[PDB]
Amino acid sequence: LNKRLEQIKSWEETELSYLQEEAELAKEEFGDEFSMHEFLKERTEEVYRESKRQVSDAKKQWGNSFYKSDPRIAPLRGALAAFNLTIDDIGVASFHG
Amino acid sequence: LAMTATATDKIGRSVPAPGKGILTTAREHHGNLKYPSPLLNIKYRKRQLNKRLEQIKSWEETELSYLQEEAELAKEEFGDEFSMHEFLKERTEEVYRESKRQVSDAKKQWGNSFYKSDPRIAPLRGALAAFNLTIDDIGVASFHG
Amino acid sequence: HNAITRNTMFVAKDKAPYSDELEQPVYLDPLARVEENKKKLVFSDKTI
Repeated sequence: LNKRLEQIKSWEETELSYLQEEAELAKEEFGDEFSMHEFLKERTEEVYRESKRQVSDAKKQWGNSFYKSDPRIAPLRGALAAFNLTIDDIGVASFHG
Repeated sequence: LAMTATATDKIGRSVPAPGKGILTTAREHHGNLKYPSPLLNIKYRKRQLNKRLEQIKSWEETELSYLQEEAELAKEEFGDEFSMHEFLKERTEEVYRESKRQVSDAKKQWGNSFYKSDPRIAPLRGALAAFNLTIDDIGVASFHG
Repeated sequence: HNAITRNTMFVAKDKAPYSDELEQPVYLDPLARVEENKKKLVFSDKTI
């Protein structure tokens, strides 16, 4: 997760850097009404939301839902291992009874 | 099945009274539309997905390379019963499944579910834009009627 | 404590947070958030 988050941070940086080059492209492709400030604001918000979703995806892949694909990790064991609890850590069973 | 949703209406005192609660399937923000959202554009998402897939391929290569150093670590930490072949086989299968999951998640983020977070992309528009269909591409509406 | 003393635990809502005019505009804006007004949490056209 740490290396993936480093990748996502680099991805933010490259996107924000590319945004200036994309603004010049849109500056000529949207007429004289183009606002540099407004374009940068909308697209920076978009980049921030996209990278937030990337970070959430990484945390869901490695923290929350790392056991969805793995068949050697049962749903119960994997759900507990999300919180770093073992099979032994279920103390009580509320039986239907 | 591109999209599906359920909804309630509002305060009321008439259960059989229908309402406009399902109108939220078309919800999006329209405060400032001076520029198109890049996420609705297919090729932008395609190049994002391509670079993510390149990253995942590099991740696979680095993991398979590291597996040799990890096996040597486990060779001393698991006794003389350690089998290099068996360790490599299980761990290679694990790396392959992890890589498949990363590829699937990248395709889910950029192809299938790129509109989960974006409030400027409605559920309907985003569901269609997954298949590169516009709002105009719904030809028929099967009304409750 | 107030609810137990006064039998006012359940307060039925007579009106939705949005008026009939702002019902669908709120439905169609995922960023529409209720705000406080006269101590009541209601939707206003300012946030739509």
